[PDB]
Amino acid sequence: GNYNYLYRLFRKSNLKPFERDISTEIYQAGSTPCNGVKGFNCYFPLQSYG
Amino acid sequence: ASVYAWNRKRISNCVADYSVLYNSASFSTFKCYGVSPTKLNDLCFTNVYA
Repeated sequence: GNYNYLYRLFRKSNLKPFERDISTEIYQAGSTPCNGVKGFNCYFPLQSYG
Repeated sequence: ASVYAWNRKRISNCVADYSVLYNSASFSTFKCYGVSPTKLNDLCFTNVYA
């Protein structure tokens, strides 16, 4: 599996047309205070097709 | 049940508030495929299974 190719899994809002967004800050998916740490409802925002 | 004979619950005719599951941090995992867990509280379905 090739893990070099990436997609953003989730975002706080939709991209505008031709908007480019490279930021990798930890996504708060729920009530958890994520504080920049991986865990329950606290996710790295990119994913790979592998 | 034993995994060779897995046990299915029919869910029908009720409101599916998944938010208790979103906050159920005792889950050693809560993966989803095809759909994001946080989106589920916006949805509707004919039948649901567990």
